[PDB]
Amino acid sequence: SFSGYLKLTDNVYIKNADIVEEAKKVKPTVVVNAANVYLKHGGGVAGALNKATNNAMQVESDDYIATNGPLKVGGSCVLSGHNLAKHCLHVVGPNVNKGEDIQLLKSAYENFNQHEVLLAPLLSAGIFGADPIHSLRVCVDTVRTNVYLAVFDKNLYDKLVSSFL
Repeated sequence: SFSGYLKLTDNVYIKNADIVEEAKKVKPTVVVNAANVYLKHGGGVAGALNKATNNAMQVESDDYIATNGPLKVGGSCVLSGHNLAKHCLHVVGPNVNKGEDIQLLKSAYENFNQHEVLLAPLLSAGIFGADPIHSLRVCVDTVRTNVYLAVFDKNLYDKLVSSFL
């Protein structure tokens, strides 16, 4: 199972780790992708997860978009986890670098409640522009299922743990 995580609450755990390396190691039931509405996995966590699947995630995602259309900001879809997990829960957090409503971050985290256990990044953090400290607070106040957060940056991981209320 998940190893080396710091317990933040009854159900939220955190580790300084590369979510791709974490997914290949654990092969969890669910890995969360920091997706955009178009499922265009170009950069950040999405680009890294997609590159690990040798682009199979993008091929599957384009077929999903052709059939269903784009996701909503705050929404999600369950697709294959490929070589990383059983499933990938593609969750769209608001991208503040596109003027998207930061209040949608709670709706985005509510998608995690449909899965008993997940390996996940902090939603809307990184290239999505939101404050990662705010994202972690929304995560612990919204997610009731068991969430194992992988934070790539060591310096951000330390700031998140040392400032956690």
